[PDB]
Amino acid sequence: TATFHRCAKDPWRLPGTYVVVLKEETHLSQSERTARRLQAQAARRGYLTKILHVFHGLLPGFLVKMSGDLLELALKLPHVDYIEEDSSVFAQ
Amino acid sequence: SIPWNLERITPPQPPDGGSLVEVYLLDTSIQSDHREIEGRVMVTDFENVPEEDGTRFHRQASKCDSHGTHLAGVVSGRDAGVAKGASMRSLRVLNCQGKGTVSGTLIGLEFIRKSQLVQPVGPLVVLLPLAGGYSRVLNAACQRLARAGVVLVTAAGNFRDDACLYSPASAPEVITVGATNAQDQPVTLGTLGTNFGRCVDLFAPGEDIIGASSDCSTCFVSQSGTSQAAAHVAGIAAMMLSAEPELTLAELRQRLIHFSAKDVINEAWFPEDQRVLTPNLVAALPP
Amino acid sequence: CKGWWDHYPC
Repeated sequence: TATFHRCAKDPWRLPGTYVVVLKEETHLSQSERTARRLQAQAARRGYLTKILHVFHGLLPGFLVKMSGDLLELALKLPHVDYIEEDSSVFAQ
Repeated sequence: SIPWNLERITPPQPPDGGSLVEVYLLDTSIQSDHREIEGRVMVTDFENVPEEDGTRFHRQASKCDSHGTHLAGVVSGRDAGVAKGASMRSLRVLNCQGKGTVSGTLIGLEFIRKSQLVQPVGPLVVLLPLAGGYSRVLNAACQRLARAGVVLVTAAGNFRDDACLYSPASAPEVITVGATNAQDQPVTLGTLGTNFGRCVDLFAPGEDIIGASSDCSTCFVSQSGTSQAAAHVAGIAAMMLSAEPELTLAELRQRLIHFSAKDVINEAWFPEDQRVLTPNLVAALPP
Repeated sequence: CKGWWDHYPC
């Protein structure tokens, strides 16, 4: 049931960085463990990953720099609600 | 005489309006020593911005600070601000070219909530004078901050399009603001202009708005856009919440609609199917 | 409003 989402305005997409959003009541300790589990599973497939930020307070989850090749694997992680590719915002 | 926009929001000059409210601004860097906003804006340590496009980019403070300095002035400026008593806190999520990321904006929204939990003050208003494409995560983060009791105000977008295709404009819990001009008509910006549709809550002055210019410590310049319109609504919300601090988000939205000027926009400017969906309201202060 | 000024225009 976890889904992937990317910006519909193709020139505004920022491939290579993903926001992994966990289920509403996921605790910070569980978010950190899930991020470490993704780094380990990715490493077993020969991929480097970098955890840029671990979210807590509004939305549990984390920001990860990695190949989009790992998205099928990442969507199967425990507690995952959905994953969104990063995208641009502009001054109005 | 007075700037047209400040006269327009006055029912047909409060010197310390909005003093109980703190307004967070997620935007470019700001010239915090500009006479219009010095002492009223506190620059947080927060910065999360993408690299500027072009390897030979020159980072000149006067250009980097333009957008955010003008909007801080519209909200609380000594001479030309709406809520002259409101305190502001700035977070840098837009680079020198006015570009940011969804992830940087998310980290900024989290920083605001964390700051509030550590040292609570009065009601908070968060101004997001930015837009990107529809984002599930940005809408979700905005919805969660609003549900936590924080008031969010955003620009409708400057794409002469349906605001529901943009974020955070499309988040229902965020107050989404379109722009109108001195003739109370929707603002044109080059070949585009203000967004419209069912995701817009109301309109506010957004063309030729006098505000602080980062060119010099006493300089002023006119700017246009839905960012300027959203800044007027953030100022009006700070004034309404300072007068009635117990208002819930639903009650505040009701007050904004009640005191708005009604049916002054010519709906012919909007595409045919958007006329019944776009609210014909121009924001104004209560009497 | 339209313009630029080195002081508050009003």
